[PDB]
Amino acid sequence: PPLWRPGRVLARLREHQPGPVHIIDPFKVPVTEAVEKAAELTRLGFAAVLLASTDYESFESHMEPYVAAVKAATPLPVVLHFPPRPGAGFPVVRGADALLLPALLGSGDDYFVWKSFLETLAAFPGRIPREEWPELLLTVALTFGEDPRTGDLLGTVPVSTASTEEIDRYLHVARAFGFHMVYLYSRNEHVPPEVVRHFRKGLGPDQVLFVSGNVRSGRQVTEYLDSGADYVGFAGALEQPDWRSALAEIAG
Amino acid sequence: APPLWRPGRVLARLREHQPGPVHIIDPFKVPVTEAVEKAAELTRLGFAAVLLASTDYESFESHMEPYVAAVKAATPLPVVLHFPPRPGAGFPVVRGADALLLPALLGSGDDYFVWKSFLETLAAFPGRIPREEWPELLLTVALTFGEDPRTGDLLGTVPVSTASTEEIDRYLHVARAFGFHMVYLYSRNEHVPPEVVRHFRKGLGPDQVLFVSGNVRSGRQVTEYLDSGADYVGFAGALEQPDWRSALAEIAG
Ligand SMILES: CC(C)=CCC/C(C)=C/CC/C(C)=C\CO[C@H](COP(=O)(O)O)C(=O)O
Ligand SMILES: CC(C)=CCC/C(C)=C/CC/C(C)=C\CO[C@H](COP(=O)(O)O)C(=O)O
Ligand SMILES: [Mg+2]
Ligand SMILES: [Mg+2]
Repeated sequence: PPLWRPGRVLARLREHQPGPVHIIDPFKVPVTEAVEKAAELTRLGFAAVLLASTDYESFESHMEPYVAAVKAATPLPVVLHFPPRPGAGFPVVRGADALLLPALLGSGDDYFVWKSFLETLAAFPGRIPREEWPELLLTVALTFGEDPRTGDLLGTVPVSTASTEEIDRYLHVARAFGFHMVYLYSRNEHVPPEVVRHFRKGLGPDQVLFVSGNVRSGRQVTEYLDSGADYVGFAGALEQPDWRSALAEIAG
Repeated sequence: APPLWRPGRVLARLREHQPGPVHIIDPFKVPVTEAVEKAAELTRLGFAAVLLASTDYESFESHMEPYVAAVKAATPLPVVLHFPPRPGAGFPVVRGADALLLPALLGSGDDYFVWKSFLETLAAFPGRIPREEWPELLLTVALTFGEDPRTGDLLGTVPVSTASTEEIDRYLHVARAFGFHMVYLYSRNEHVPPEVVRHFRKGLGPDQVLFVSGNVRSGRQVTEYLDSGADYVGFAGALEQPDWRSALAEIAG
């Protein structure tokens, strides 16, 4: 089992062509809706299906069968992305293909910078057989713009874009530490395309670059891909009744 | 649950104890009877801990379990293990040790030695040892100074450049932001510069413990490093000779 070493999911993400990736928030989207959506993501040619949320409760009982339902609807890898909690580490269920592990390098709390990784691995393998564990995508996770919700929960401070001083320290770490991916997110604003370009230029060729937050149009997805993003994530745009139209436009 | 990666009794002792020299016993070179004699003297000198460390090791578990037990029966000081990790295994460990010092080699060109060894070690935990009996882990930034192809070939390290403070300032930002417990400045063939020790002491938080070692063979050197801000000054080789009692008295007196 690869665990923290590169595996099948990371290989797929590295080799697939860049594009949009829909993120289903499993604690807001009913499982029947997730299944309907998952069937469409496959036809569009997305690289993976992310299940992600800032908030979660009764994770294992909700997510094991949620992941199973989604996996019965799409052959794409199902990747989980959730924040860790002291005393538990990151949440995990059998059946997920991978867990995206965010090292929040901009956080003022060392547990969220990386000690959560130590707690998670200490607890491994736990209740899930070693051979059945998801792979781990080690990721540098950075936040942009005013965001007191993530700041209060995880201790993050928005990355300064007044100069490249802070981001260059994060690129040195991403490279020296051999992170698999970088995830640039903005809860309330937009990650600047020029920051995406700076990261693409500074990262190694096998490091995968995700950008998400308030992406709601195909124009935005194109602009981020043109700026160097490997994957452009979007959740909220499809959390409405007319999601099929929205999905077509964003993926068009 | 064992503290493991969280601060525990050993880190508290290192943070609160008076700064001073710390003798490092290489257990794969020093006979256990001699280690036991040495441990008794270290206790009399009031050192903060006894470190057992080596770059080289084989048959770790069968050798170290009884070695650690012998040393523990001879001193009440915490016994801390410090050895490099090996891919496929992570860091070596035996029951009975009070703590393992875990070096994150931030200057290595190999990400396994920069930090993934930590992930492998914790993934393997608890393994063959009962959770409640596991040693505490001291998360440490480990940096190397001076020409050192042995560590370079083994662990991927590149000597820290001191022609500017750019490289060490980057390590200090990591040490602080990642909440490392300790920083270990080592020179296999030269001497860590006292001015680098001062830069690290001024740049670290008050609870971060600063160790310096490598080629310390005199009390004058220990004093200079302590004056520069080191919390502990390690020395192994100076006592690897017959007249070690005189050498110890000069380094500690
Ligand atoms: C802070 C961080 C990067 C990681 C820590 C773990 C953490 C909080 C994981 C949850 C996923 C996340 C970063 C944001 C939630 O929604 C956005 C889609 O935004 P939109 O609805 O605007 O499309 C997404 O899933 O990307
Ligand atoms: C490179 C590094 C810092 C950590 C990786 C793990 C690693 C190689 C651990 C072994 C311990 C070590 C750093 C050096 C060996 O001897 C000196 C004392 O030298 P002296 O005989 O000159 O007194 C010591 O133990 O400190
Ligand atoms: Mg949510
Ligand atoms: Mg474990």
